[PDB]
Amino acid sequence: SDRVAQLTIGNSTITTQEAANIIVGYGEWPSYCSDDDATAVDKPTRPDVSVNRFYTLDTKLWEKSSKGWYWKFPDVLTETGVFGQNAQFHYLYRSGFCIHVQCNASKFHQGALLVAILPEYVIGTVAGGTGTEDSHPPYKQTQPGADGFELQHPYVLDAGIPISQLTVCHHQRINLRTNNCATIIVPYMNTLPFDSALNHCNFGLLVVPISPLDFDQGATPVIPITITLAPMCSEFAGLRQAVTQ
Amino acid sequence: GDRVADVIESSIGDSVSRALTQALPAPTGQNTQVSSHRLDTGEVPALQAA
Repeated sequence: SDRVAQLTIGNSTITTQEAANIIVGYGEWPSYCSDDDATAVDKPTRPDVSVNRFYTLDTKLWEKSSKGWYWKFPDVLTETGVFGQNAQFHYLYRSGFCIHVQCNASKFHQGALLVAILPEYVIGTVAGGTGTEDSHPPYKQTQPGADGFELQHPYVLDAGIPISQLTVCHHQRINLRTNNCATIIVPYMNTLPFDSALNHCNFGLLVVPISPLDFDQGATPVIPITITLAPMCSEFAGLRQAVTQ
Repeated sequence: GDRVADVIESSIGDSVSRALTQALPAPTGQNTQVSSHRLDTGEVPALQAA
């Protein structure tokens, strides 16, 4: 009674037969903002099922020489659904998340992925290599949407911080002998009770193969990874025209 | 005149039709209850065995 899970939120439902468990981030469940903590006087709209539901972004292919990918939140859902219109039409935003990563393979494949949630994953540059240039990353690479961006130097996570110590944040491991899902439930993390979804990204989702995928030819060489994510306890406030960026 | 235990402990001659079911009144369609999000493990009401 642990390797099976049914995540039901809204009009969506994910079944799993080869789960590990559910991680709840920093031991806090997602919630709404108190009256003590709030400052804005406007009454926020709390749409409970039209945005709190599972969305499915795109697929990335785990090849042999794959290095890793990251997805910035909530940039993934600003052009997608009733969530991504309210985020455009409003100035503020506050939601938790339930991330779900799927990678199914046989009992003759092997490999491991680290699926980590790093708050405030600020991106660095190679400084031209020499270290002389104070270069900055482009908007394509800082906020890449739902198609994600691949890491060039995954040992340092493209920020100068090591992959080894990333298990101090939230994480699960997708070991193809043991599991094919990873469920992480994230609360809202910010110094502020509310912030804008289009300028500030609250956290990043790292997917890194620590162990390389291996199979003997004859098997299926195409092993996708699909990110599936639900907002939770979402709140919006400050209504004006729709702006994309 | 039953004396052995192989005939006292018998189910032969059991004419009562043992049923697993029970017909209950259904004058109207079944009503719907309010339901919320579930984010738990162990219980999977969507996975069946036909």
